[PDB]
Amino acid sequence: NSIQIGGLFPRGADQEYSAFRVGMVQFSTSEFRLTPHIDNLEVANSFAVTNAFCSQFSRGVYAIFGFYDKKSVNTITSFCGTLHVSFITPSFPTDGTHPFVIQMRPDLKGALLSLIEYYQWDKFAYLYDSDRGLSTLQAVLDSAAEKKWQVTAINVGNINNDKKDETYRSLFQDLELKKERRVILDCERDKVNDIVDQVITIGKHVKGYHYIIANLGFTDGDLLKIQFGGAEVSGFQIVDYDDSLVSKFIERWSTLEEKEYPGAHTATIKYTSALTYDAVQVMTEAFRNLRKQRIEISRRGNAGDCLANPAVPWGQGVEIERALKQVQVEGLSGNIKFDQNGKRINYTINIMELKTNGPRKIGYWSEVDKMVLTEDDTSGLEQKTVVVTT
Amino acid sequence: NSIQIGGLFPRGADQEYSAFRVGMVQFSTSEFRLTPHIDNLEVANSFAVTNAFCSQFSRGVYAIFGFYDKKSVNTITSFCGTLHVSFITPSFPTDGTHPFVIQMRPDLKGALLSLIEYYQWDKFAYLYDSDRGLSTLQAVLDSAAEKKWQVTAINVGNINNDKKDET
Repeated sequence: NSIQIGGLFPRGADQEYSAFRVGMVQFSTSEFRLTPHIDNLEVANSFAVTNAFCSQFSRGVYAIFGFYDKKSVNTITSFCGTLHVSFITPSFPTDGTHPFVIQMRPDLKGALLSLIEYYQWDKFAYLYDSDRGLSTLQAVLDSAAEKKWQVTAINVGNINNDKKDETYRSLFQDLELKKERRVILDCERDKVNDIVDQVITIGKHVKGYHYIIANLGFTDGDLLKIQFGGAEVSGFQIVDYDDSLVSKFIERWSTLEEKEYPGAHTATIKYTSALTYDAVQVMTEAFRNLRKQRIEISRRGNAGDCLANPAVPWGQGVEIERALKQVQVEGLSGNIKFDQNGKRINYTINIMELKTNGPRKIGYWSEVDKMVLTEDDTSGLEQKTVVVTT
Repeated sequence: NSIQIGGLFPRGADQEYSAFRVGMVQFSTSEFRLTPHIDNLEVANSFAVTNAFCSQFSRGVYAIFGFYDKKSVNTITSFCGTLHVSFITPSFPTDGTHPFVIQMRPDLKGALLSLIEYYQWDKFAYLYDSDRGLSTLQAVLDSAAEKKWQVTAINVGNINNDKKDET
């Protein structure tokens, strides 16, 4: 049975869409083959979002995949929470527990506040992009009064792209008015690598400085350019390349055509592309279970206009939302378990540190099974020569 | 000439709507009398906003008055910035300089940061509601590193109304 699904994709993020098409190849079963309505449109303009939304709402699709802006999130949480259509995303999670919102990105503030407690920091700069919301900023400031932290938080998303060369030299000198050796960046991998090149411009990546990157794409940045710079860089990576299940994907991912699938032939991969491929695994296993539960949802465009006043939706999507939240499958991000609100649970975030040989895992964080350093390399039992400083 | 205008009003804010009707009495000229399309709807649900918006967009009104949530602001700035219809509000001002957005509330962070410099504070708590955006929080924190201020900022909008006595 051909299943019409949503196909929202921002323009230029086609590597994720390439990873979406791999999931359409990998997870196409003989029982059903999903029908994407692919719309390569802008994500910041909610007018552009809603017109692509209501057209796919006129299609009567059963699950919509896409990204969202912090502008377009209050559009999607309003419509999908009302029009009873489940939405799947790898974007940054919503604060409000909105129904019909499934989201592939695990929360990072629990690992992040645990990481500062590991490094035992007391005063540190916090550069953040405003574009992914300010919840992690709200996360660190509530612990800042609690753990007595003098956080120096400065937004960096306000800088226009035309003169983002002089402003950083003004910015880091203002950081050197207080001489911060402890910087937590929070940006997209473009705006990460922009500010990284600004650190290399001012040269303050020597030993003594410390840098924490606050996205899942620790491997997605330019690791080599400050691999040997001197400062200590520690971050979070969800895409554990050490796993054979991940490696056999990369054995298939890197051998793809780069011209047909842009961004595929590289051995690395964005975590957003990884969560896009994992989302197809969840969406297939859902309709593999709906075909087993035999809840027939055969809709034409009875949904139609989204301007129906009032629009009363077909309530079988509620159980579709439930059976999506009943999915517990493994993936590239480990185990994928959901709550009743669409947030991910029973996951594991791998703490990575940039070393001389490259990135390096020191341990892992999970939600209640919290940050455990992992070590072995000798398996203990040695003499342990006690370093006596004097 | 009867001029059709927008009539968005959140429910329970009818004292403002009462003050709107006083202006409809006070400022009705003999040249023209404005035609409100009054919609007493929820402001947090952008689906409820857009349906009242597109109905008044189906009216072809020339200027829309209302309030907005921090949820519904990215709806109005998207549509009115594209559909070329000017919007008038007393709500908290938008960060982005969006066209077709007229807003009656003057900015307060310039007076507020000047007030702290008057009282000459160095460390102070900052309790804030998240509902009007976080721009004033961004305003004080950019001056906090600048003027060496140890601001203790704690959101208070996260507390539910059922147990807002123990928290």
